[PDB]
Amino acid sequence: AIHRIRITLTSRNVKSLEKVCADLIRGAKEKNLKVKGPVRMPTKTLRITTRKTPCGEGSKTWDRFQMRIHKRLIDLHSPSEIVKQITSISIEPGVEVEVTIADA
Amino acid sequence: DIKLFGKWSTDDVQINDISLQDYIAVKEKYAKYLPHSAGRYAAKRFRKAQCPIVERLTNSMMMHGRNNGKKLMTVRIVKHAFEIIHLLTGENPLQVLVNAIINSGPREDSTRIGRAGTVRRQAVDVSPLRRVNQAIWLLCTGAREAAFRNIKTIAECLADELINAAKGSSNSYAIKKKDELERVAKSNR
Amino acid sequence: MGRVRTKTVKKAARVIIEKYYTRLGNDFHTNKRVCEEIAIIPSKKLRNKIAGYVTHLMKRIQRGPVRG
Amino acid sequence: GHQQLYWSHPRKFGQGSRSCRVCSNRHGLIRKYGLNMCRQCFRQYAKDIGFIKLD
Amino acid sequence: MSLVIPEKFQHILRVLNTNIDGRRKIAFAITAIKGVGRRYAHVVLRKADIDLTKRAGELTEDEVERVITIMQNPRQYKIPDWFLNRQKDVKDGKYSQVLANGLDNKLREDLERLKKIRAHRGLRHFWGLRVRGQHTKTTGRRGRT
Amino acid sequence: VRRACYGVLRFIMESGAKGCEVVVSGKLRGQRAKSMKFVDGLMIHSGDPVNYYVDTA
Amino acid sequence: PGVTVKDVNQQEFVRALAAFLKKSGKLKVPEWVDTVKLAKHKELAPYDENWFYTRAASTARHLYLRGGAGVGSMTKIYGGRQRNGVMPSHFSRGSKSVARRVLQALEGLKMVEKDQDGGRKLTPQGQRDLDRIAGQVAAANKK
Amino acid sequence: RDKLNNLVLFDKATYDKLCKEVPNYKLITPAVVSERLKIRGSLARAALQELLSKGLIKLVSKHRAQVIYTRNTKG
Amino acid sequence: SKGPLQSVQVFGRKKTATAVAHCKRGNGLIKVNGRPLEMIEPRTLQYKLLEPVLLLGKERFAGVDIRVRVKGGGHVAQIYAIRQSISKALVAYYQKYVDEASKKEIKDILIQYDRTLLVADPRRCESKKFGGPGARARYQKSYR
Amino acid sequence: MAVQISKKRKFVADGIFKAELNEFLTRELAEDGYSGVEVRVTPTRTEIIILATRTQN
RNA sequence: CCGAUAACGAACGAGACUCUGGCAUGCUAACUAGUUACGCGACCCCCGAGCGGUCGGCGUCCCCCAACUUCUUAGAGGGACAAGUGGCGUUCAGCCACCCGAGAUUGAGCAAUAACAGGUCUGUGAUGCCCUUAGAUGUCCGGGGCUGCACGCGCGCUACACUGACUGGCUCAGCGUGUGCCUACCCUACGCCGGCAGGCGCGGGUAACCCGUUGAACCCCAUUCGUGAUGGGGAUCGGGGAUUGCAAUUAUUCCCCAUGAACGAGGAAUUCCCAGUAAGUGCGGGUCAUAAGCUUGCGUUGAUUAAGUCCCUGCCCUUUGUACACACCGCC
Ligand SMILES: [Mg+2]
Ligand SMILES: [Mg+2]
Repeated sequence: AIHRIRITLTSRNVKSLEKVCADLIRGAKEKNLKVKGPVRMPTKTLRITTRKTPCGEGSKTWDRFQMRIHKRLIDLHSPSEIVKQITSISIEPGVEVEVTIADA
Repeated sequence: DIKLFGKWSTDDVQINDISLQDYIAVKEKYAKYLPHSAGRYAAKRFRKAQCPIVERLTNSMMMHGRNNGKKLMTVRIVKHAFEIIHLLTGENPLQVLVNAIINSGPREDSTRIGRAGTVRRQAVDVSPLRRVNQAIWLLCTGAREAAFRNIKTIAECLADELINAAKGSSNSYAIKKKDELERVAKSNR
Repeated sequence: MGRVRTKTVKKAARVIIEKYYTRLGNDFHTNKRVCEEIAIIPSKKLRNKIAGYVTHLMKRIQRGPVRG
Repeated sequence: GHQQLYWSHPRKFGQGSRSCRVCSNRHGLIRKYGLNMCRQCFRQYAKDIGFIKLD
Repeated sequence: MSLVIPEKFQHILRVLNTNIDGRRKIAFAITAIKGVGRRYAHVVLRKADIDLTKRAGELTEDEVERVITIMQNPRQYKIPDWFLNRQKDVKDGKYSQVLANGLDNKLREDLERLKKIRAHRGLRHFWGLRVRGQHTKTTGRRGRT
Repeated sequence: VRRACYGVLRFIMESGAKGCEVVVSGKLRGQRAKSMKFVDGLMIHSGDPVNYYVDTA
Repeated sequence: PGVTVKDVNQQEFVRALAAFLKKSGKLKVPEWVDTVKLAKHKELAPYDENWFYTRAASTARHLYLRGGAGVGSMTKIYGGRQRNGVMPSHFSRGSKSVARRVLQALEGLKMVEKDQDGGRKLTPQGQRDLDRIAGQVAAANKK
Repeated sequence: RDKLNNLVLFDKATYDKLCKEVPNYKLITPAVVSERLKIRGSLARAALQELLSKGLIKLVSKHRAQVIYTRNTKG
Repeated sequence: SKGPLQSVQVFGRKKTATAVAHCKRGNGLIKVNGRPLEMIEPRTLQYKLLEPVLLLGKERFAGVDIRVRVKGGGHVAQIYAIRQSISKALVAYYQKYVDEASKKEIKDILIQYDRTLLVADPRRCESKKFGGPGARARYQKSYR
Repeated sequence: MAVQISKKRKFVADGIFKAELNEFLTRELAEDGYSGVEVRVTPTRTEIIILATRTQN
């Protein structure tokens, strides 16, 4: 065996993130695994407001850099063993994966 | 019928001049339970007319820094004051308000850029919409100034300001500045 | 005020109206679906500005000889 | 001097404890998110790091 | 009952070496004594078990002398040690509380104590400048011009 | 500097591009600094599309 | 016609229970009640002599609404505004020994007990009293 | 117009004036009686609720800031 | 006699303050946050919350039981959220369970008195810019 | 766990590594026609691609 | 942009673009989000209600042991275009009002040719030239200084009070952060001690999992005060106690008890501003071992006036005059 895996994907761009979510859950349907839906966690936005000038002379202009971090949770819960059935990651650069057992 | 503040039916009040009949909002369409509505009254020109005048006085009564957002306090002062003028005159408080508004709005003024003798140069009669706006502001300033450093509270000082304005005794600050503006306009004809 | 159509929206409408006169009507919603398959418009906000002008020109071409 | 006083004075905290990872300067440090990067160097490497100007 | 003024009403009392207005509240009249604040006044009357809602002038004379001796003797009437002024005296270490011109000459005594040893605080008190280390670039100019 | 910039600009246009711009700034000729700019083809400067339509070095 | 404390006026309820605790002299009251300030950010001691019965009445009303609140959560509930003199105003929590002792006395009155996790909640007897006082204050308000 | 020096406590010459002519006009509030009888105003709030207990004066508003009273109905 | 599954959940929002009204077929009972409608903090503004029941009568609320929850916003924005939520829940209740002839004759009264009871106010806030202390106010400038 | 670092600081450090590597490849391979760097990172191991015009040097 | 048109074909900028806000009871989902339904509790009822009411009390991903996505989250999509009507307009470009509509002008980012002897060599292993280089202008260490005060100016905070202050109760937010390569320095629930600042042990959280339903402030509801430099104001100053650091004196910060100074709405002038705006009001981040009167963002309450003009200060286009071209701060 009985297995249950929590899979999380954390990236920066929605373009590759929706692609890696779609095809990973698409292979599971061909493998007849029971899959929980994509849990779109709230976005972590890293905001930094730094003065544009490197000297300190001017009209007090600031620069606002925003970094977007998006996380999805996908549960692969088949009644039988799961690990040997899915040993392929098929990932692309820009998205970070993490495999978690049900105990962890 | 709408029972503003729970009482004071608005179907008996009336405006005694047609120039302000269509710009005061005491009518049944603009008869409201409470003078508190965020109806976006500054989105476009000629939209403060349909705003209820009881709400308009509440808006103008918060000024002088310490009171710029507090509307719950302003509504409760208006609630106290309208009950007070009802206790002191025996008629509808709204009828007192309409009498005060008409009798406070100056009907003429003066404004130029060229050489001016005393204040301004040329006399110009005012609009009905400016009549109401100047009336409410003059009443609010009269109440505030009288109540600034005396033991009488805002509800009482606002009460005697509108009561003296409804009758007319040259004691209301609104009618006092009204007569001053009319005299200056007459000189600047 | 501030609703004048630029060269891109106007010229695209003039190109596609007279080439696809048979496929166009006077409805904003109908014409905006026509422009999708006959014109690769990268932005939705561009295509419904174009189609709104497409109906406007169609209302004139139904009466008189437009320059198109 | 010798080994006992060349670096004896404590620098476990404060501005003098922290220097920039690029320009080695002790001013304008952006320590947020563990950047430890210069105020101006951050503007230089923002695009390559992943921070972008959205608004 | 909001009755008329008592016959034995002192419009201005005289406690220690200062007068206190009887036309105000009792807890806000004894604040006029040097050394007594609003917090000190509002706990000594609690420990004297006197009515707060009555004004200062209608206090009976035996109550008044009772309040004086309670405030003059704080250490023996359950007043906390963290409530005094001259806690841990520089002279003798005892925890006292002074409420008269003796406060003024204790301030003078501490002043000449700082001046005699001529500490940094003592010297700046001699010159009339600040002592708590604040800036003198722009402020404090009212007393100079 | 004038000849080298022409060779680089022609090399970029020959390899296939919509446009190219090169700016050389510094102490050219005399003591006082100058900035010589050489632009050809199409070159936008504003908005979002500049992020993925030009390469800047 | 069952009556809940959630169905009455909270200001009238907190006053009614305060007098209830005043008349039943089982509340453990410390020796510095007349001296200390209820909050670090409050300049003066409260006017009412029975302010401890006021705090106990208030916190018993809050424990009915939600539990698990310790000293830190309670002092935030009673927090307010600190003027700081010339500095701009800030938010400062109230006294900790005040909130701790008020809850401590409630174990003696057998109406608040601790949880398996942190914080404390009401006993079934306390839930009985907190709604019984609600019933009498609802009938008094009605008639 | 320099200082009010109002009456913190009553005297006989003003207490009777409170008892006979104050509950006779339409609008009685602690501010109005304080300025009319030159009493303080804290004494005004206390005395008004004393007349409330005597029942010869009717309360209407009862607010922390604006508490309003009135004379009894005649007729 | 005991017909279940007659429930409509309709929410109304105003200035970041969200309130969801759970309407059900039951006796006359109006409660928000588990408290009665009259037992609410802004007693000065209670007439605003009593406006929806005043404009339509208690007969329309007789077979209606509403339980409202508020999970964000401010004091009066809570009021403006709830008063829109109750009316929107009522008209949706009449829209799905009875004929919309009754829905029209209850909707036209609310829309003519205050359209905020049916359409939420779209304005929320604005962002402070780095030229001043506020969204539009700029810092005091000096020349000498 | 506490051994692992938070995602907020992890993605920042990833940008730190990419910028540091890009600068180093620029300085070391300046005359070599270095163009850019791409990182293909997996938990088992990472891989670095040096986009360059003249690979024989 | 339409139209004329010695021009035609173009290019950049503007627009378009990206992000953000507002409607989607439409779709995908959610035990790190909840809502209904059901079953246990716990209490108030009991005259009896009984599907009565309430609970952030517990359960139904403690996988066969509920459903659902409205509320919450975030992706895919729609939706708004001068689209419809009337008037105006060369009836073209477009303009005005209105119905229906969530919205008929949401705010920002980016932002052209050319230029300034504008600012930065004190951001850099960016750097030319000059200077110093061992009694160093390198570097380290100790102390002081950058704080210093007859005075002037600038940005702000606090107030001058009763639309208030004090005391008690009530009762609602959203950004965002939180344990570290070097690098030592985290965010803190709960229990106990103390009056407070604080201390001691259990823990949790590398985080929609814990802090945290961020029980914020303002405001609201009651008390006292009562037109006085008063219970407004807390400046200056004494004594005492803790925390951070190796070091607190020139007081780091915080607490308590003491004093209660000017200040009664401020001349000439002058700043900013049009709708969720000003203003009131607090909360995060940056700085930080210690810390905000600074700044950067967030949230609550929420208006008055105006939908115009070139009068003042300026800007753009055309014509015009010029003895100006370092360009009227010119020339003479
Ligand atoms: Mg006093
Ligand atoms: Mg643009």
